Amino acid sequence: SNADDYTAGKEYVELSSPVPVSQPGKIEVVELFWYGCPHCYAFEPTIVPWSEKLPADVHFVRLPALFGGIWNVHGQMFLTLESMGVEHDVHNAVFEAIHKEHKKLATPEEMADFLAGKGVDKEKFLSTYNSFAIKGQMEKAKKLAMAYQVTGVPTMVVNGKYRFDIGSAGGPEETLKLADYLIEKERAAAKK
Repeated sequence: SNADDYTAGKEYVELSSPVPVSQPGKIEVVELFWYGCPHCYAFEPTIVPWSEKLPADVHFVRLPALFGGIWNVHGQMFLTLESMGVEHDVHNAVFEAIHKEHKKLATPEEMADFLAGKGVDKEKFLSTYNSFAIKGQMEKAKKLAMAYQVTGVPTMVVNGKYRFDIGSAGGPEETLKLADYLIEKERAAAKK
């Protein structure tokens, strides 16, 4: 796709105060999501393989949407699992537990007992979940979402500058095409 396909402010929004990227020198791509959001679950098998194919000049990051209440609890679980280094199938187990099994996963005790049956070490989970370090990460993730001015999920942000989502892009594949377009826009601008 190209500029002809989009209207700035519609399919994507440009931030007036670009947010510094996590990895200088690479084009950042962030997905913000909540485990409990049905469209986040539906988007997972679309965004994940795409992210695996990203080139060396792109740096892909995921953040929990810490939008309050159970979103924060689930987000803390996400940060915990990421820190532990789990494989992606564990994330699918969490999604499935919430969306298909209707499990609440509302406390670390419940999470650890559930995840223990999904190949996640309970003691490492509880230690990580309850760590001072994870509190720091949570505060940073809250501040980032505020800086990105995110209102919903799943949301994409390219290079700390352009925010878009599935609705704004017009569908799951459209979201990836828009991401590719904005990534290329940033890539080209840096080559001038």
